[PDB]
Amino acid sequence: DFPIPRRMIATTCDAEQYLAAVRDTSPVYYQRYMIDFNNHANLQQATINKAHWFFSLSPAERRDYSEHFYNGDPLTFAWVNHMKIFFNNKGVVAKGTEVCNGYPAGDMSVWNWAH
Repeated sequence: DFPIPRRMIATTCDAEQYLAAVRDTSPVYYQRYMIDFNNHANLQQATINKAHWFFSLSPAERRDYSEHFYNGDPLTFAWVNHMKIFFNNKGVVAKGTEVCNGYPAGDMSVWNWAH
């Protein structure tokens, strides 16, 4: 479960299905991530790309990335918590991964949030 939770290694969802699931099941964590995201306008495209990349990986690739690559990435150097909503809280991850497969694939509105 360190550093990438097992449920994220295993999920068949895309990034936007997972975010929509978190938006509904852990609203405060969604919003806190989106405030952080909105504080890094510069890094939004890179972050979305990285999310897309990770969700395109197979479980074995994610496990390989988890144990031999993640940590030291450019995006970490620039914004430590760029993937926090995906990797940080096992409870958030568990609730999101439970129901994300029901949500619309590729719905990019989940990356657009304001107060």
